[PDB]
Amino acid sequence: LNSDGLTLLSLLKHLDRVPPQVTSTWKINASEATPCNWFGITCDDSKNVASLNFTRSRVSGQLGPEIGELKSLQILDLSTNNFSGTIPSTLGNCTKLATLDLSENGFSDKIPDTLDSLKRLEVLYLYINFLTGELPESLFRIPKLQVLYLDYNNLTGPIPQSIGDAKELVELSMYANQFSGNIPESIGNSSSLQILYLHRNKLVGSLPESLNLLGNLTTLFVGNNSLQGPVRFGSPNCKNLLTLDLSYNEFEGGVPPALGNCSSLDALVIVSGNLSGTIPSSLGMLKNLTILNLSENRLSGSIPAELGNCSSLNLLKLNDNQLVGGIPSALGKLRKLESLELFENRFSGEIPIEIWKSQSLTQLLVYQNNLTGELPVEMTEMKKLKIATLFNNSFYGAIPPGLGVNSSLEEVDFIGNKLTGEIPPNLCHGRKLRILNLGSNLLHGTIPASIGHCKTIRRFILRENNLSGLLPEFSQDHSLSFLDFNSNNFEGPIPGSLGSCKNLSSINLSRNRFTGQIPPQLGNLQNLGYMNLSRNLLEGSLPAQLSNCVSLERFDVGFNSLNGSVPSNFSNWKGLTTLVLSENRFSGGIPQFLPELKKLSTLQIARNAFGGEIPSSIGLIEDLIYDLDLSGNGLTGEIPAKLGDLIKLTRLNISNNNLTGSLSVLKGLTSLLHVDVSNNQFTGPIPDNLEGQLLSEPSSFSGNPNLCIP
Amino acid sequence: KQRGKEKVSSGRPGQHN
Ligand SMILES: *[C@@H]1O[C@H](CO)[C@@H](O[C@@H]2O[C@H](CO)[C@@H](O)[C@H](O)[C@H]2NC(C)=O)[C@H](O)[C@H]1NC(C)=O
Ligand SMILES: *[C@@H]1O[C@H](CO)[C@@H](O)[C@H](O)[C@H]1NC(C)=O
Ligand SMILES: *[C@@H]1O[C@H](CO)[C@@H](O)[C@H](O)[C@H]1NC(C)=O
Ligand SMILES: *[C@@H]1O[C@H](CO)[C@@H](O)[C@H](O)[C@H]1NC(C)=O
Ligand SMILES: *[C@@H]1O[C@H](CO)[C@@H](O)[C@H](O)[C@H]1NC(C)=O
Repeated sequence: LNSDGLTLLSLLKHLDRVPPQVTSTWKINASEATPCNWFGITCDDSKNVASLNFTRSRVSGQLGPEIGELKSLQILDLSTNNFSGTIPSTLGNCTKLATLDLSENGFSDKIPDTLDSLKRLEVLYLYINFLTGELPESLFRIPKLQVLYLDYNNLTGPIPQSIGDAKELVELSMYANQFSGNIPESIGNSSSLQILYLHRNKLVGSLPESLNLLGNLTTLFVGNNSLQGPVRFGSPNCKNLLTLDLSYNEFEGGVPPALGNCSSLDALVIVSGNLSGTIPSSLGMLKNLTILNLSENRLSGSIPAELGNCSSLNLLKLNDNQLVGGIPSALGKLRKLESLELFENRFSGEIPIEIWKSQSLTQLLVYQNNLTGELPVEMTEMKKLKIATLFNNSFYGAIPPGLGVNSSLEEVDFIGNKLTGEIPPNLCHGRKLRILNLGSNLLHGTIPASIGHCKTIRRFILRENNLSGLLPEFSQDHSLSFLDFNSNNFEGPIPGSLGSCKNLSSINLSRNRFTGQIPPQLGNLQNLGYMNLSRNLLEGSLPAQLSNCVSLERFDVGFNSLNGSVPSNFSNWKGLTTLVLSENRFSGGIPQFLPELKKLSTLQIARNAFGGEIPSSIGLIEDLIYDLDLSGNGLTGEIPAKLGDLIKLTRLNISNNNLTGSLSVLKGLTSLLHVDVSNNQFTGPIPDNLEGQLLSEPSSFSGNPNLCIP
Repeated sequence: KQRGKEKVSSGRPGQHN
């Protein structure tokens, strides 16, 4: 009667920490014969320890081997604690154990091979521990075993062939382990299996055909393994199957057409299974299928119209395949269809008007296809439309002017089509637009003032159209992050309100007609990493305020009329990789502060009025690699000696100056691939190391009479 | 038996420019 209680005390000696109640109620009192009122304990009719339940206490220690002394133990619940150490093989001695839950601990080493002795054991939870080693075959010989959860351990080796011995096993979870080898054919003999989680392991070989012997199967996950061979699955069994996920394996063959047999299937997911061949017609037999994801395979052929018979279809993900043909009009028929993801395929023809008429579709992701046709006015009638990415297709015609009225557009990316006409004023009517991508079309006209109103726009890409006119003013509390307008006809001054968008990261205004001065307000943009104003009619000077943009990687103002001296305050853009001033009126001599930017790998200041000489400071620039272009500055002097320090410099254009000097210093550029010295007054011979390119590009030395030969 | 159902693979979300 005291025996179990004494057993509990030895076990207690193995514990690092216990709740205060354990400290206070577990102890020998000459007036107490039994542990039955002790904190974690529940006793028998006969007053022996029936249950020991420590769950979700903070208990640290080991489970001592004395646990085997409790021959009346029914429930042992240690779940969710700090336990560590090995699981004792003497547990195989608790002859009455029904439930054994060791989950969510730090248990380590091997799973005991003695659990076989437990004739009454129903549920076994080992999940979320540090367990390791092989799985004992005896583990599937536990006679009454119903549920077994091994997930999240370091377990390794094969799924034991004895798995076929477990005729009571209902739910078996092995995921997130090191299990390797072939799935044993004997798995089909485990006849009760409902839920089978084999995913996230190291398994190889084929899905065994005997998986078709399990007629009580609901849930099968074999994904994230290394499996090959055909997927031989589907049969008159699998009428109970709700969920199938085979994703991330390398199969040889296609989607098995036999899946037509599994009438209850809710979700069919094989993403990246190296599947080739055709999408089977038989998939149209599935009335309950809410998810079909075949994406990232080698799938060919057309989409069967029969899929328009999957009445419950919610997600159809076909993306990243070789699929061809027209999108079946039958799909518009599905009134539960939320997301149609066709992108990155070979689809052609128009999107059938049925699909454009869907009041269920939120997301139409068709980009990177050969699709074409005109955008119908019906599109403006899809009330649930949120994301539409039609980019990289043959779509033509105007964008319907009402797009955005029956509101709630979030993302419009139409880039890279043949679209003509103006930009619709209503795209932001619902005040949800994050992404307006119209770039690379035939569009024209100005930017509607209403679009300027949309503060939710994060990414605005109009680049490469026939757009023209002035820019909108932008607001404080505008979300603009990425702006690219390059290659248009935009004119007028750069709006100063652009500096108010605190989250602005990237600005490309290049190849436009912008005039006037660069607004000093742009000094407010401290998240700006990239700025391209190049190729405009910009004039005046660079505001020193731009020194406040501390995040700048890339700054290109080239090809404008800018003048003045380069502000020395710019010594603080400590992230600058790229500086391009070429083709302007800049003066005040070549900037000295350049070495302060340790990150500068590209310096092209060509064709300005800088004057003076090449500074010796130019010689300590740590990272100069891609180009150094000083050409066309009326630079006078000789090549300063420090310049020979640039041993990472790949290209040098010094040409078209008044430099009168040796050319000797160039022996020191050890990485130089290309050089251009022309129309200079350099006296004396050519250095040795410029030969190979001197052989191929002799032109680069012209305008220097006094250059000699070796 | 005990816990919540394991979720099926999402695949890759659609991108934009
Ligand atoms: C295989 O592993 C990948 C990568 O971890 C899993 O991808 C995720 O699945 C969840 C739930 O479906 C998605 O919400 C996540 O976005 C994905 N996570 C990552 C990191 O990509 C995939 O589910 C796994 N498949 C199986 C069956 O294990
Ligand atoms: C252990 O105790 C907790 C809390 O009372 C309970 O919910 C849990 O079901 C118990 N474990 C077992 C296996 O009975
Ligand atoms: C069902 O499975 C059988 C045997 O595997 C297969 O031959 C048959 O084509 C399947 N039927 C359907 C409609 O999927
Ligand atoms: C997609 O469209 C853009 C813009 O026209 C184009 O520049 C890009 O090269 C295209 N990509 C592919 C894969 O065709
Ligand atoms: C600025 O724009 C032009 C094209 O418009 C491009 O060639 C150049 O690379 C851009 N500058 C930088 C530094 O990215």
